[PDB]
Amino acid sequence: SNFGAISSVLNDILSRLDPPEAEVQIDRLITGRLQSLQTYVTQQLIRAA
Amino acid sequence: SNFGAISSVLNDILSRLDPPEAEVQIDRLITGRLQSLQTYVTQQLIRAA
Amino acid sequence: AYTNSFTRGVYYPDKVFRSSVLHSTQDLFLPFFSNVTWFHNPVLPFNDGVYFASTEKSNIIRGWIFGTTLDSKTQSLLIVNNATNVVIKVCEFQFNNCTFEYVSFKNLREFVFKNYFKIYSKHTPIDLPQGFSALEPLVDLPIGINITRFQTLLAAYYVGYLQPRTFLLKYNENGTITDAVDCALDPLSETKCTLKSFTVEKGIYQTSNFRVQPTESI
Amino acid sequence: VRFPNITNLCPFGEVFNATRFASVYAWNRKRISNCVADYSVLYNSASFSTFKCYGVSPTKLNDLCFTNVYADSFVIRGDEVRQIAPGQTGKIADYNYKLPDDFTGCVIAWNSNNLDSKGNYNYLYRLFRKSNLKPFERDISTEIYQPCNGVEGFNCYFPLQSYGFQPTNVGYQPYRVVVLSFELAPATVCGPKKSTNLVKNKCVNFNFNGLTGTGVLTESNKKFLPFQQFGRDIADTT
Amino acid sequence: FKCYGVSPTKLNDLCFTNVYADSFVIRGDEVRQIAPGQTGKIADYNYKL
Amino acid sequence: AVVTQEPSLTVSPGGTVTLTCGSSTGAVTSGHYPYWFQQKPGQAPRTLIYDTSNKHSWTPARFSGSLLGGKAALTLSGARPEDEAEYYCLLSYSGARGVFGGGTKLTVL
Amino acid sequence: VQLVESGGDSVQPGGSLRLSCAAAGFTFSSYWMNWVRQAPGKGLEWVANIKQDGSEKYYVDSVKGRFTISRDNAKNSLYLQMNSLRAEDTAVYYCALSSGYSGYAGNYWGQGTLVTVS
Amino acid sequence: DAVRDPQTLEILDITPCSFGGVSVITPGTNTSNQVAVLYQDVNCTEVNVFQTRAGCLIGAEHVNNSYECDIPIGAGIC
Ligand SMILES: *[C@@H]1O[C@H](CO)[C@@H](O)[C@H](O)[C@H]1NC(C)=O
Ligand SMILES: *[C@@H]1O[C@H](CO)[C@@H](O)[C@H](O)[C@H]1NC(C)=O
Ligand SMILES: *[C@@H]1O[C@H](CO)[C@@H](O)[C@H](O)[C@H]1NC(C)=O
Ligand SMILES: *[C@@H]1O[C@H](CO)[C@@H](O)[C@H](O)[C@H]1NC(C)=O
Ligand SMILES: *[C@@H]1O[C@H](CO)[C@@H](O)[C@H](O)[C@H]1NC(C)=O
Ligand SMILES: *[C@@H]1O[C@H](CO)[C@@H](O)[C@H](O)[C@H]1NC(C)=O
Ligand SMILES: *[C@@H]1O[C@H](CO)[C@@H](O)[C@H](O)[C@H]1NC(C)=O
Ligand SMILES: *[C@@H]1O[C@H](CO)[C@@H](O)[C@H](O)[C@H]1NC(C)=O
Ligand SMILES: *[C@@H]1O[C@H](CO)[C@@H](O)[C@H](O)[C@H]1NC(C)=O
Ligand SMILES: *[C@@H]1O[C@H](CO)[C@@H](O)[C@H](O)[C@H]1NC(C)=O
Repeated sequence: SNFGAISSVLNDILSRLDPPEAEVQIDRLITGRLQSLQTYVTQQLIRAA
Repeated sequence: SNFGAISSVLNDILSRLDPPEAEVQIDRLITGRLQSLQTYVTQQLIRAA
Repeated sequence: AYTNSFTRGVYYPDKVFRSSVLHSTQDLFLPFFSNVTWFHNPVLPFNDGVYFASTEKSNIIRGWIFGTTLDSKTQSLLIVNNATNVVIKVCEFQFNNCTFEYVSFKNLREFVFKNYFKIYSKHTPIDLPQGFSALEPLVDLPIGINITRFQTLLAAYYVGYLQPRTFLLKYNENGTITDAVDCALDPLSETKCTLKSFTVEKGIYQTSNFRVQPTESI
Repeated sequence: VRFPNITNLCPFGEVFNATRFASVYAWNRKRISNCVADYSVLYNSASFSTFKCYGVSPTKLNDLCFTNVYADSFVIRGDEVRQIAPGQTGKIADYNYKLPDDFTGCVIAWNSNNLDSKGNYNYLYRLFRKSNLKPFERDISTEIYQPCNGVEGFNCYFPLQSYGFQPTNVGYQPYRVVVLSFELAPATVCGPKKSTNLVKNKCVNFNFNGLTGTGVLTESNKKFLPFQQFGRDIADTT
Repeated sequence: FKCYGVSPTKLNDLCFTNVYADSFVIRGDEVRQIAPGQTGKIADYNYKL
Repeated sequence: AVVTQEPSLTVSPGGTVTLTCGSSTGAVTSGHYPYWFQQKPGQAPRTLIYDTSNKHSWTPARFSGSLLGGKAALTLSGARPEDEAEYYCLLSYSGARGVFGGGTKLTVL
Repeated sequence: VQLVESGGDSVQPGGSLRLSCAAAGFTFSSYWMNWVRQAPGKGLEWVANIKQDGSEKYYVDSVKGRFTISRDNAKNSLYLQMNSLRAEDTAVYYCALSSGYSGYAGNYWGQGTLVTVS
Repeated sequence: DAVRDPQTLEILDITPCSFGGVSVITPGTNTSNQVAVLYQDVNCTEVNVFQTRAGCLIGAEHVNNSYECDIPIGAGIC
């Protein structure tokens, strides 16, 4: 998923943008992927209960 | 709720702002509303337990 | 005269190898069990793209012409198979100022012509036989030609139209598409696409949402 | 590093060093394919007044590889150069040359006062149009803008107006603008890099047609079809 | 019937603070002076816009 | 109902031109909605400028419908041999009873 | 946008002559119709005009009371009749189409018709 | 919930336009490809039709005889 990023692939962001802009696109993927793990972990803990 | 957006009303954002800005304000409403559902669902699952 | 298109009109949507997988994709595909007009010459609409198929014994059909006027004035796309080779040109043909040029019943030939201009095809031995196969990209034409109508150049042939419908495509072990589900054909197909499977177990599944739309404004 | 072993360079000279440029109302386009695009010449050259990239970095262009490169060539006034960008409005951005808000490519421009200025009125722009253009849309029409019907007059005009380029004009001097739109399917135009010896059955840092990552490369029996460039897993990863 | 700051066909869609009606009689040749940017006997000495 | 013009102007190729026109009374403004015409031998007069400064589609953009110090003008940013012609001005007055100037002959050296 | 003007001929002084202009390629009753004359060796002289709907007519004072304009919107044409035509009034008459702000001066011109008085 | 008409002194209720989930009721596809469709919490005018509290069921035959529940719909209906 892109989560608002120009690309879902981290390597494609890094190979295309300089840090001042690449970091913005990466933050969009970090928020989405971190949120995905938080959702996943919450579901694993509830299911585990 | 606005969730940091210019307006809580999606139709207001779409009619008031051109797409380059409207999309940003919409992303804020999506994050807030999607997050609201995640909060709701987590609570329903714990309560269900 | 019309024929039942059955399950034909599927092609590889991209140039990526996949195998042993059910992949959901949306593209311009022929709808399943659609209206394909049966011909045995006229200038037909092109719309979003065209599904073309033919059955031949003497190879009467040689080519196609695509354009907006189909008579000089602007560029038209002429694709003709003659004796030993295929000639493709986009000149301002009267039926100059050429920007692109290239030179390369028992027979069932299937083609997809869609918008640059992409041509997909399949040729197998055999009114339009029922069965399933997927067409593959053969010719990429970087021409930029605006097409609203096309003419078939002469055997029988069938013409259908592509629609932006979602399909679930089944890739076998060798990465060949062997089956497909038209997600907008019927409620069972919707269930199959929803569950990402060609098999649906006994039960009740929520696949969509019904909503009444407004008509007049007050 | 692996690229198709192409020894032919992309004809940027035929775009950037052209003897004549198109009018902005009818900007021309050349499709660049089956070649090696050396972008160090365009980036390092001091002849350019500006070199601004939006979806790519101007210094990564040599590492990147594209499936289709388009060069849009036209002449405008210096004070209109700022309109050749995504997210813009204005006489050129709306009626002569519009870039998509999600544009991927580089806008390169330079002062051509010593080449195009005379007054030189061979460069035209649209002053009037019924509606805004779509991204990369071009249209040639002399239909009178409004109710007049074929008769030019008060409150109705011929759509095109000329630029008056004179050597003594900076905001009113001519600028040559070339926009390189980058479509990112099989590799068609890659940067000025050599292919290295392939190493397999070892952990390597690889670049295949601009696609990069870390992993072990091995021989396989995957039944790739003749038209396919790469494959994907169940997880839709390479 | 000519409008300068607004389109003459949007007058019923628009809303304004106050409007004033300046009502007078002049000679036909001087009607052309009742406009912004004009000069002349009326535009300069009687009724300037 | 009197309009005057400079009888003639000679311009070197590539040189600029200032053709002038005006009324014997008041001053020329946009309220006179001035017109300029070009006539070549054997041809009908062709309008180049209308309503002060609007240029026609058939008129080379080298021509400019500018105003000067209470006078109408038709100027060139660089004259060419093809421009040799008699030029005429027309001003409106109290109504649609315009008056032409005497004519200004433009030649190229 | 074509203006076709005719009626010019060799006539005697003290008589009269009716000239006419037909519109082609455009709507007649949407524009003002002008008349201009040019004596050989001389500049342009304003002669007359007429409003789009024929409700108003304008003349240069020098032809006032002698020149009359009428039109037929169903034929896309207008006529100019000049009475008490003088020997001095030798000129090419031109039809011109006015689409400008006031309608007082033409933008499009016809080829002209020659009136010679002897 | 309701609005006063600005011209006529009457009060009108505003009922949301009918909507709901759509479910497909099916035997396994290894037995039959015949299906019935349930429109959840809607009437049978907006959409062999059986109206139940759970929604408008189209394609299923209404039978007087009860049986053990196989594929549940809701509100006592299977
Ligand atoms: C073709 O379309 C017509 C309606 O125009 C329809 O009656 C006919 O049954 C269709 N034929 C097929 C094979 O679907
Ligand atoms: C293609 O041609 C049709 C007229 O046949 C026109 O209406 C349409 O806008 C054109 N499309 C493009 C992209 O030029
Ligand atoms: C096919 O047509 C082309 C038309 O340009 C012609 O040049 C070519 O020779 C033809 N092929 C054969 C085998 O004659
Ligand atoms: C080809 O281009 C020329 C201009 O170079 C044009 O005059 C000619 O009419 C065009 N051909 C056609 C069929 O229009
Ligand atoms: C894959 O191709 C091989 C021949 O190369 C064939 O024997 C095998 O049956 C094919 N597998 C499938 C699923 O078709
Ligand atoms: C244009 O010409 C100059 C030499 O005058 C050369 O150095 C430059 O690289 C050329 N530009 C391109 C894109 O080839
Ligand atoms: C509007 O006018 C109608 C008569 O046409 C009248 O019956 C109604 O009560 C009026 N409503 C208001 C708010 O004045
Ligand atoms: C599906 O039906 C086939 C017979 O057509 C049978 O052999 C197979 O075991 C059945 N599978 C299941 C899960 O019932
Ligand atoms: C709505 O459903 C009720 C049963 O609950 C029925 O009596 C009524 O007639 C239905 N209305 C419409 C429009 O179908
Ligand atoms: C149930 O039986 C009654 C007669 O007692 C009949 O009227 C009704 O239609 C039947 N309903 C169904 C679903 O069979």
